[PDB]
Amino acid sequence: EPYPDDGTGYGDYPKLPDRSQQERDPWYDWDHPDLRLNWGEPMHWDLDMYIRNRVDTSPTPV
Amino acid sequence: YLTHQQKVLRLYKRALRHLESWCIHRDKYRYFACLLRARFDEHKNEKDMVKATQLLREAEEEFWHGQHPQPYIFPESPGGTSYERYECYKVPEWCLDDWHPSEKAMYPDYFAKREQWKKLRRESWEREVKQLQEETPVGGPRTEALPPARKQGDLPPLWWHIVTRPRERPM
Amino acid sequence: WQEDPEPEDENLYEKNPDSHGYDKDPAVDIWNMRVVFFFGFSIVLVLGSTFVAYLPDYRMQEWARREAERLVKYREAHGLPIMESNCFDPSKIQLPE
Amino acid sequence: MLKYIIPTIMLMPLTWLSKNNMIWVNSTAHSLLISFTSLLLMNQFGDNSLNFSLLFFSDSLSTPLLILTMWLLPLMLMASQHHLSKENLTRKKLFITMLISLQLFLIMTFTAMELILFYILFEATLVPTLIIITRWGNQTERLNAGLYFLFYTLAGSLPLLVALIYIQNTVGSLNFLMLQYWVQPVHNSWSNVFMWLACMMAFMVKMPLYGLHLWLPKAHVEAPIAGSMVLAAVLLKLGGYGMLRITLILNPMTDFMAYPFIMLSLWGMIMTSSICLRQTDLKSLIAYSSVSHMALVIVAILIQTPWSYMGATALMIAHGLTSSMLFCLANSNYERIHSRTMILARGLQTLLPLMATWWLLASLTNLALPPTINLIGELFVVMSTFSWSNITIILMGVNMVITALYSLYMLIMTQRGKYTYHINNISPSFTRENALMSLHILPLLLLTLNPKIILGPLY
Amino acid sequence: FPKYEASRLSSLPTTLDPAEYDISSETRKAQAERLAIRSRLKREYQLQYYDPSRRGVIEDPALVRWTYARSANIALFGIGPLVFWYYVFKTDRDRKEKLIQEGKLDRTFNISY
Amino acid sequence: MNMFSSLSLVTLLLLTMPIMMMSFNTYKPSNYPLYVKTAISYAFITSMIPTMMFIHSGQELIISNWHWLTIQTLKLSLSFKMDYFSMMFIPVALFVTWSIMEFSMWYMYSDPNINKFFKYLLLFLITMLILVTANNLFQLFIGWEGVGIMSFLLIGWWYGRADANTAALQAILYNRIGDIGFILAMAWFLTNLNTWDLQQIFMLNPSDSNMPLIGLALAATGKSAQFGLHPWLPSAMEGPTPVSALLHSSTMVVAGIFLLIRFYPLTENNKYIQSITLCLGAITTLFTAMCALTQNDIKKIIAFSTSSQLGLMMVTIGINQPYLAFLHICTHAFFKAMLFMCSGSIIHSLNDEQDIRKMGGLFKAMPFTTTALIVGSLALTGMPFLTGFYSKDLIIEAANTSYTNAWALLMTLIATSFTAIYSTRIIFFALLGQPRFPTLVNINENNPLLINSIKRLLIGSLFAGYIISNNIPPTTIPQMTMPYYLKTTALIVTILGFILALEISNMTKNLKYHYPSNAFKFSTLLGYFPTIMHRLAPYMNLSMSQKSSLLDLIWLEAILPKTISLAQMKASTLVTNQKGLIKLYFLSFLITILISMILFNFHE
Amino acid sequence: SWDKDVYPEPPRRTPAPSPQTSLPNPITYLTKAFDLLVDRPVTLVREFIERQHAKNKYYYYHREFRRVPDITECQEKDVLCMFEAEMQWRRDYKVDQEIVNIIQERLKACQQREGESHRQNCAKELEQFTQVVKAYQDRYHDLGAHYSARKCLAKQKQRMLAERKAAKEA
Ligand SMILES: CCCCCCCCCCCCO[C@@H]1O[C@H](CO)[C@@H](O[C@H]2O[C@H](CO)[C@@H](O)[C@H](O)[C@H]2O)[C@H](O)[C@H]1O
Repeated sequence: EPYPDDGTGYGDYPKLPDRSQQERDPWYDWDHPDLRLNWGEPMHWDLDMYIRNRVDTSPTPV
Repeated sequence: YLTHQQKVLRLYKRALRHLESWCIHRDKYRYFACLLRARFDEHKNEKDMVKATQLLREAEEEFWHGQHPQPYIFPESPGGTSYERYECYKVPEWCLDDWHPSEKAMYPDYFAKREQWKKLRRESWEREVKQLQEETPVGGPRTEALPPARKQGDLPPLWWHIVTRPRERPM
Repeated sequence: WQEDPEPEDENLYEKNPDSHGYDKDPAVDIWNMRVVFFFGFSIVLVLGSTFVAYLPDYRMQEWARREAERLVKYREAHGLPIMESNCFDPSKIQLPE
Repeated sequence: MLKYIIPTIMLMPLTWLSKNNMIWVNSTAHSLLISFTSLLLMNQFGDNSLNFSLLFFSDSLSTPLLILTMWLLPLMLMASQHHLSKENLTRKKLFITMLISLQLFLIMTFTAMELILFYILFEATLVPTLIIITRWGNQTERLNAGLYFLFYTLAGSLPLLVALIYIQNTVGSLNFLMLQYWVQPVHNSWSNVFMWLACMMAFMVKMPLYGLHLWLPKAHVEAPIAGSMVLAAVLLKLGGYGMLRITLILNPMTDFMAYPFIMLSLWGMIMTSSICLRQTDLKSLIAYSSVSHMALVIVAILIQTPWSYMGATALMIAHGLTSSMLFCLANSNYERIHSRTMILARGLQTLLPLMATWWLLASLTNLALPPTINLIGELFVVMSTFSWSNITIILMGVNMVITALYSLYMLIMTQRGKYTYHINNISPSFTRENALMSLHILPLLLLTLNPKIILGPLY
Repeated sequence: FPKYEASRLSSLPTTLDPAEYDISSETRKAQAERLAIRSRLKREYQLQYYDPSRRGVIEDPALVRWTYARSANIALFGIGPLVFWYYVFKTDRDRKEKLIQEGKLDRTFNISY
Repeated sequence: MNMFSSLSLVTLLLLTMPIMMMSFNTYKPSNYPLYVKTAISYAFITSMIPTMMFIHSGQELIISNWHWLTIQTLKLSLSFKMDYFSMMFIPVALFVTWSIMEFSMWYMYSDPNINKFFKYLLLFLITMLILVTANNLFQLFIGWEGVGIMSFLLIGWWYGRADANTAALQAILYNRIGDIGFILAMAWFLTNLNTWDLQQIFMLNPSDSNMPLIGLALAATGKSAQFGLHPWLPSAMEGPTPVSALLHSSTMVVAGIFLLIRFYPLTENNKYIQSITLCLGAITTLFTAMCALTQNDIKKIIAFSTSSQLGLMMVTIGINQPYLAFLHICTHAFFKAMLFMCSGSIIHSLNDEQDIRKMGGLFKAMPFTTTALIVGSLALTGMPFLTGFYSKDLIIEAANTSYTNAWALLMTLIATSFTAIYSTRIIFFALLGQPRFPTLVNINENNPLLINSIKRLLIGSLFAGYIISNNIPPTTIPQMTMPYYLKTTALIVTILGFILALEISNMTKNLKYHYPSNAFKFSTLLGYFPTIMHRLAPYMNLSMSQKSSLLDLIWLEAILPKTISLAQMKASTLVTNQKGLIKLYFLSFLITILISMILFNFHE
Repeated sequence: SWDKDVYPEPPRRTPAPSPQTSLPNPITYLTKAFDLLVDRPVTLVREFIERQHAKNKYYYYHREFRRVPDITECQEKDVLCMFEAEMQWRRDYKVDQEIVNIIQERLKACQQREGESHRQNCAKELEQFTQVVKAYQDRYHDLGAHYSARKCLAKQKQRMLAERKAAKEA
């Protein structure tokens, strides 16, 4: 699913779920364990914001 | 991806660990861990999978309400205090290739045995590729599982980076 | 089409484990290391730092302090103001109107 | 200045008449001797500038820029010789010739008394710089980067040519010593508004001013390493140096004409610093960092106070060494992994320990750790803009927070964490690379022991 | 048990997701097709990652596509903020200049600027 | 003068020598950590001679030994201030650092980079002594930023761990936010007083000191982790335990308070700033003590204890008692550093386990760590005549009997009660009861480096307050007349906190399972400040740039490279797209000549 | 060493030791050790160096600048006279910066020397500092980075015009 057409300039880049890399399964054998990414999978547009050092969207007890 | 049985067992383990974080004291934990086990055994034989799913769904909402906000985490588990602590000391094996010959001269026996492993890797590679090629359906693999070696004198395909991975306490 | 393949990248350490990274020729590689280190560090940075440290009173900063002391000593001895609001003598100025 | 112009010219026959394999040894060695002799320009007096002749003069502003210019040539030669190893000999010599001719134009640009002579040499720097980018750049986009670089500059410089010629007709001279004594106030009129803009916009594009900066990230992403070093270390400072000189004859009109450019720079520095937090290309991140730093220089030059002119001079020198160092650090990774993406190769401290120390030291100067000359310059600018208006401390303060964030983020992402598993050609650092890094940082940190020599004429 | 309210920065737990338990057979088919793609890419990566003779970087088109898309296309960005700060600073400096002219701003020891 | 000044400088020079030797390769790597530890111990000895001279006759001096730079009428010299605060603090910092370094030789024995670790500890100390002895603001700023950067490197020691890097950058972020205030004060003092030297600042003694002092209060808020800029200090538990001991006792965190003590000659004339620091400290001391009540990580409990104790120091500043605030800094350094060293002993003996819920039954298995833990807890809670009593007890009486904010006073007393509760909580869960740690028992505290390091701090935690109290000269009129209920308030509410803490802790044994209250979740998750602010604020900033107004669309669309290029391209096709016919070109000549005469009168 | 009039100090008043204890003063014995082990060997080394300096005695001088006509006496655009007048004004500007630095150093030394009594005892230094700062501010403040003798003069004549008008209205 692309981003809605406009003037931003996404193009046909996929719109992926707005979720932090901290939410990915930590026990799975990722090709990039620190990023929790696999080689070849599409990277979220804002991945550099969703690395484990930055913005967390994990569920909270409250 | 997860079956109903897998989801139930994961909740049971998860609830016990959070129950353990509330109780702290072993005798208190043992007592309440038995009551919790009893509740799971109260519906072990539910055959109606629609009712069974609702019981699982309601148990998950019950868990979310009663989870410990700061549960115990094993030190080296994800989110633990020692998680990833020793990654800075883990060095890949290919770095030894770039050692100066004077550094290599200090461990003559280690680097002799290292050449025997590199030779083993070189002479195994063509079989590993050809075994995977002839065991993979036309449309590529459907799962990430890898096969064992079939013949004697063969090594399981794609073994090098598992066998030679850094030690968990490498320094 | 009729295009050469892209060459593989060369590791200078393979042929010369003692390489300094300057040249693939070991003799040139060593000479190029020496000129950089001698003219860069031994000369410019060491002698240049020494040269800068002993510059003769860069922009007469020291003279101005000696001169200020001389003026302060003289003006206090004679009961003059230490410094005046007017930089230029008003007797040499002619205001309009 | 002939004692520097002639030996600089002699580097050309030296390179062309050298043995085939001694082009890098010979040109590097002798350009270091020239750099050594450049310290004789430190004969600076407290009242008079050093006025050699009718054509050339040095004062405390041009002297540090001249020494930075002449020190950068040998560094650019060490930086370039590896990625040019497969080039044929004649084309290597032409590359070195472009660098030598660029130094010749630069040392003449910074010492010219007459402003049209400054203009011509200031413009002459375009030709070799463009040739270096478009001929020896790596990727397809280098042709567009050359066009943006050329036409951004000319869109500003041509109006400057008209204004300077106009000024000489009216005043009778463009000699800078004469202009110091014959200068007359600029009175309010629409004619003088456009004279002010024609006198400034060329230098603003060079700095670059925020809003006129988009050419700079393109040029850096496309240029070879030596192109980046000269672009960042010295070429941006032509705009600063030009503005520092030409503001003499634009008073008092600068009092209100500066406001739109102070707002662009004050706001621009926050936006470019925040942009650095989201950049994916390491060379593009450093290019945006330069825009943020040069925004302070523009503000300092425009508010025209002794403290800000001292801060502007110190920042120009400090930024030159720091940004050139960062490009060299980024290039050394590129020469291993052949990609500028910052996230591609991580955890490099585990594989290259000493090179990680150069990264740390370069980052500390970029975020202006006291008592580096990077902080001295930034602190002086912050002090002076506070008097200009107390509110600016908030914008300055926020920028210093964001600057630390992206400086360390660049360090953390590339040097820390877990190394990328599949990258296995990270060979140990060469002596050439370590020497290149230390020839940036050591002079930079030694200047902390004696800052006055980089504080300019207002010291 | 009050219901979970998801937010942009606090997402819904999977165990509380109603879609997590109501698996059909065309949802199973989609999950099987996602794993096929992941496995196909895993194999492609591993056949290069484990190759003894490879020395370099396994180029990832996904990473190239991400950086390429992110570097394309060259109120906080227009004239709005510039105007706002102009009136903030112009107003402040007008007030200050008026006080200095009337001799009502204290600059007793101010001789650095 | 010659002995005093000479020995003040050898102390500082002595500390830089191990750094010189390392950076010039002329030392024995076999035991660099021992070499660094020996240098600290000798520096402590030489520093005690100037301190003795000051205690004797109150001898103070300033050394302006090197003229660094002159900016017109601002002369900047390397200037050292050997005064009351420098003379008393340096021996305390060196004595405590001496124990922490000897402890680190055991704790970090298995670290491959132990040599670098000890170098970072030594640099981390040097930057603090630059801060403490600075006589002008520029030099003070060098030390101010030096401890911050050293904190970044030591908090992120295990740099392969993302959480360590995140915590390291968090400390820089919060401290640079406070640094906005430091630069503001520097800008104000230059513009209004023409100086960065403390002597001229105090001599001119400005009355309109709101702006510079708010700037200093902002700098202290970040460096001392007061409310609003507090989360980074608990997060700093990412670093190795020796880092926490030094970070929390003798270096970084007390720098914020020390900055305000340096400037008491200004703050004592400003009631407005007194009120602000009073309320800021009161909310800090209560809020962080509330957070410690439910923490399970032993290091985070002691980390919140430091924040609570820092808030009390900020309350002391707020009631115009700078010298009492300084005394607490000196006493707190002893038992706080020893509590961290006790916790490191337990963590090491339990294979890097930091959760108190997996401790228990250690009262006898670790008798010496137990003794030190009990002494440190009693000193922290103000047990009479232990080191903590000689500062806290006077501070509570000073606050009780002052003209003061009533709410801030009440919040400070409740925080004192809460101190007894989380101090009890550590002892109850760590030491008492049955063991809850794994089955393979590797408990061993019998290393001489561990015993001797803790032992010295234990002796300090008993007597240092008494010895320091009776040697410092009085600089105030201590208040000693008050009703019995204001004299004993600290002891009572502390006792009540212990009794209540027992009730709560013992109820954890009853076979009753409780749901969590909302107050319990608030305490456990630290008021949700990190959860809300560390997601929202990064999200806003990070999406700020990587991101409609018609007014801008006019100017952008007008002068884009794409718009200018298209125009010329379009004009070029108009000019060049011609038929090539003689007839049309000459017909255009005819039109040209006509309009030349008819429209423009070129024929005239 | 330095001119005591330019950098004045009061006469030191130390109190004689008046012990009221039987314990030995550790400072007194440390002073003897410092004198024997530290000061004495240091003094011998200096005395040796002082002997060598006496063998080779040579001088340097303080440059004296002749006064030249100032900018008020320069015809408009006569660059040769403006140059000498402008270089002189710059030299005096650097001297006045150092005069203010001398007065600031007196104020700072007084504050440290007088201890807790500094507010009362440093009044004269404070008053002199206030005056020289006022005079310095009148001369040079607000001239801008491109300051010159011409701009300094324009500022003075503006001040003189306001002073003449104020007296006129008085
Ligand atoms: C302030 C003064 C500035 C003076 C600038 C100097 C003038 C430069 C004139 C360049 C004009 C022609 O430049 C030309 O622009 C068009 C852009 O449409 C480019 O054309 C390109 O883009 C267009 C669409 O954008 C495509 O349809 C076309 O296929 C493609 O080639 C040309 O490749 C380029 O050569």
